[PDB]
Amino acid sequence: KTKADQEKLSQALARLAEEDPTFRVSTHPETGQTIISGMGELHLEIIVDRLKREFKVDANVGKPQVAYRETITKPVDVEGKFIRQTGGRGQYGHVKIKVEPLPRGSGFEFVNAIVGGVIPKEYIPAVQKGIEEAMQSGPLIGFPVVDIKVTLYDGSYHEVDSSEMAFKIAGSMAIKEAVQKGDPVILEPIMRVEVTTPEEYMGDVIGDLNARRGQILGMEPRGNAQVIRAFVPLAEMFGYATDLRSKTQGRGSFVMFFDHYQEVPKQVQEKLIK
Amino acid sequence: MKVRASVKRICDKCKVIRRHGRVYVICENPKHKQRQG
Amino acid sequence: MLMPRRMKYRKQQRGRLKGATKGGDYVAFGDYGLVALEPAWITAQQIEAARVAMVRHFRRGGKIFIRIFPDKPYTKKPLEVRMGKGKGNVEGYVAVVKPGRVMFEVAGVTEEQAMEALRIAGHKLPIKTKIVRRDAYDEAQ
Amino acid sequence: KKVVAVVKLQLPAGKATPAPPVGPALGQHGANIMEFVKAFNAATANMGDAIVPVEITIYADRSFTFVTKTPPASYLIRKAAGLEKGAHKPGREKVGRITWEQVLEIAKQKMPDLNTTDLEAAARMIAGSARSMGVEVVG
Amino acid sequence: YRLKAYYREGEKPSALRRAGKLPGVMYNRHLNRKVYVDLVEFDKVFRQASIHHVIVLELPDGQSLPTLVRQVNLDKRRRRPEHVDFFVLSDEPVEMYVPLRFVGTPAGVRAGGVLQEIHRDILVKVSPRNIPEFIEVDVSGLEIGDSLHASDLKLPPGVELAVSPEETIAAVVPPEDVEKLAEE
RNA sequence: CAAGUCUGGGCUAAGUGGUAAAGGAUGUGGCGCCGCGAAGACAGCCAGGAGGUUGGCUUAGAAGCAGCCAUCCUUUAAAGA
Repeated sequence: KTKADQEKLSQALARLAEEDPTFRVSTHPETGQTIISGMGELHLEIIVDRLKREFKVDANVGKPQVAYRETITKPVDVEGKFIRQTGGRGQYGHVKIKVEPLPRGSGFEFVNAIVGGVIPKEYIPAVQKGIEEAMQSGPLIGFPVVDIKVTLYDGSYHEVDSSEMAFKIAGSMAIKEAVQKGDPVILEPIMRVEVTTPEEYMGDVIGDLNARRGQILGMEPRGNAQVIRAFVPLAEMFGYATDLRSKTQGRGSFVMFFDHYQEVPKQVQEKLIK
Repeated sequence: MKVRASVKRICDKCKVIRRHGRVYVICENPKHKQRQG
Repeated sequence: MLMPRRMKYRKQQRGRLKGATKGGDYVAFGDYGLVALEPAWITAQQIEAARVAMVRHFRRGGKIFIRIFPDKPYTKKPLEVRMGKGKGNVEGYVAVVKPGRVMFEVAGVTEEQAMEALRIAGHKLPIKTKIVRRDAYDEAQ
Repeated sequence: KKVVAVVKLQLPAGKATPAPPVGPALGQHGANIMEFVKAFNAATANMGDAIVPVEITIYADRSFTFVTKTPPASYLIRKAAGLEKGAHKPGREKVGRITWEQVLEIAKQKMPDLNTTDLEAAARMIAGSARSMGVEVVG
Repeated sequence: YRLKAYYREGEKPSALRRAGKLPGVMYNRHLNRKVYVDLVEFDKVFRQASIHHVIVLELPDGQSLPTLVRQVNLDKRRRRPEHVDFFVLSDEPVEMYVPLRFVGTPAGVRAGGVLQEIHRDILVKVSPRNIPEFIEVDVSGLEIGDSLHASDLKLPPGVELAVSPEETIAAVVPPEDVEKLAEE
């Protein structure tokens, strides 16, 4: 709740972590919210009483967010101009790049496609820190626009006006717009999960998993039981615990790993526009 | 598919009954259990 | 939608529907047809709403021929406004359909499909219809 | 002390590991899960591949037995035409083919399994499987 | 084919329809008598027979003339052949409509499209002696695109087309595909 | 409430009659065309109801039975890829 309680909580685990080392407290290393690591519904649940009573802390209980990612489909090329020529320290910066989408899990690649040197040597570093930079808040939700290759293939300058900074913006402009123009796509996180379950329950277990935006990948037995592997969206993967132990009365267990990112069903594109 | 104005055969197992001047249509699946009105 | 491209008159008089058809009462194109039993004014929308579901039902089907063509300006005064003051403005269009008229007909499809798409089409239409085959439609020049 | 069986598995050639469905059914068999990868692949060390159907029957003292049939008719026809896959859409797309003798050679390979005791009848059961996978008969 | 027909006095040509029989009239450059035939047997024959094959009509006067339905008028509101026109054929060559037989699967037949029977009945001529039939039209080498027309067809040992030629006999056109949008 | 609880034949079973629409229905009578029929038909019993072969392609897996196509063969008294 209000930043007041945000503190009572800090002590809450600073003593509750020692009084029960069967859990872990994690602050999402990117976005405030803190997770409560448990080992079963009840577990975390009864802490919500003590932590809320014997600590009087009173806060909210939703579910985590998902580390989405921005990119595009079609490759584009736009101008990067900046120039402000009025009467003295001119500010003259301009460049043109080549933007091209890359395999989900490609990364960050730029291209010093400048011939002789129409764009002076001193500024390139600056036109990258500009481009590099921009790629931070996506064009859609504001997320790490990634998996792209960038190609500086042109742009000019002015002998006196240009500025290390002037370029950082021009480049930060070509980037800030090639994405907008090459049709953005909201990538999201896919997980690898492996449910150990007696092929007794399995039947529905697989079901359940299918009705979970997920697609099956196999099932090579284990112990007396059977494993099922597949991918899934972290969003429709939450509190899977109390769902796996449902289809299995207890005899079920799973794991989960990240793997790649990948495009959302469009119907979920305009979903996220908030 | 209980009350309604257009009661029809939702699968061959369904049967057009008419007990008491009211047209009913029954099957093995309680879903198909209709009746006109 | 569909409609005239040009027109000598932006507005035109009602008139009244009588029997007959004047023409277009037979096949000439497809294999199977749909025809009107009751006279009325079908709006472009009605047509389209059907034509659509017509093709929708038979993904990958033949060719449908719209044998009807609206051209009659649909009037209607503004709302909450009294009588007088001239006529009304156009809202849409309609094609005056009378009994015995072939509304559409399809060509190149299984009987199963054709006898079914039309069954649906008829639901979009505000009037009852018949679904014809092609026997004695031979020579209708 | 588990009970008895007319197990009708469907195990391929070579891959002989106790892993299921050779475990749950053959754990009540007492099955020498390794006296197959040897008794089998000795007679199929010839082929190499293609599934080999098998009916492993257990009894009282915890002994087993198992009778194997021939490789799917669809198999020998896949190689006698440079194929791997059928033709996806039988009929229209011919991807290869078998002569009137190449047909009459395979029907030898599976003649003591079908039912007919000929080849003019056998061959036909081959020749029918030709359009089952889109592979005409050279005639 | 046959068909029982009778002479009409010419009284209440609508009394006959009600009556149950369908008012007619046959003729030719020489004689024309007003007639009428029963429906059932005219359905059951014209249902097939049509205007391609003759129909020999037998009247209570022994005559049994051979004729073609040169015209069939309707009842528009409910289609119900309300009056025929039997052309009494002769020996003299006269024009009629012979059926077309599209004998050969074109390319649209695995590709797609649909053959469009833009004119399955053509107007030729020939002495009633030679009563042709299906005039075979050649197809195969055709795929959803242009077409063929004119008089590219096997004209029998005496049949001698009376159309143009030039009239687009038939053509294949593109099928509908659900998922297709162009607006945008 | 004045004059047939008139006569012959037919329909209607809701009080319809005694006021409404699309659209639903083995309502109920009536005309029709067109099939199987005692070397055994309809309902009917006990029977068998199979082998190539888990058809091919696709899929996580498709084995008659998602879905593409394809529909030959077989031993028969007969059994559909």
